[PDB]
Amino acid sequence: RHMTSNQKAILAGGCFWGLQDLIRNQPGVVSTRVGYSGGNIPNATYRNHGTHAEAVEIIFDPTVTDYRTLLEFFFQIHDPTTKDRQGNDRGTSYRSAIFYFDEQQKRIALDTIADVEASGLWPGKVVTEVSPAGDFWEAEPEHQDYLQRYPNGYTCHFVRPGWRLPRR
Repeated sequence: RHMTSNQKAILAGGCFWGLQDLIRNQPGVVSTRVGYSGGNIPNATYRNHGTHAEAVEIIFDPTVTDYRTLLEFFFQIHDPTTKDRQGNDRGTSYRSAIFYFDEQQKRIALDTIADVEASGLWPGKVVTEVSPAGDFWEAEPEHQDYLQRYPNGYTCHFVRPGWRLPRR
């Protein structure tokens, strides 16, 4: 409806509790929710989500932050070099993915991955999936805002200050 309408991203990078808890406090992030996306079956749940990834849908204000900045933070908080695993969480549920809503997001995602790789600062090849966004199945209430409600809960996400691009 206008040039600076809020924009949306869906990112997957492991256990969704940790990904949400870090992203939610980023500048320009208006709202977040966790869920299941990128897979096959409809009406996905924690117990039954097939090939879906645990993911975070992010609504953001493009005059306060931008898609590139959010992706740079994403690559700073999860290890994007492990296939179908994040830390000790193993399986396709935990894979690294960027689900793009438009061609610009696709291009920015690929450009960001190229810069990450060229930096040599990350531990290996980036294995992040870049795929068009589809259905996003909102997770159950108990998984929403989990580390806000239970701050000593499990997480293996954290900021790596050295996983940073000085320039693009």
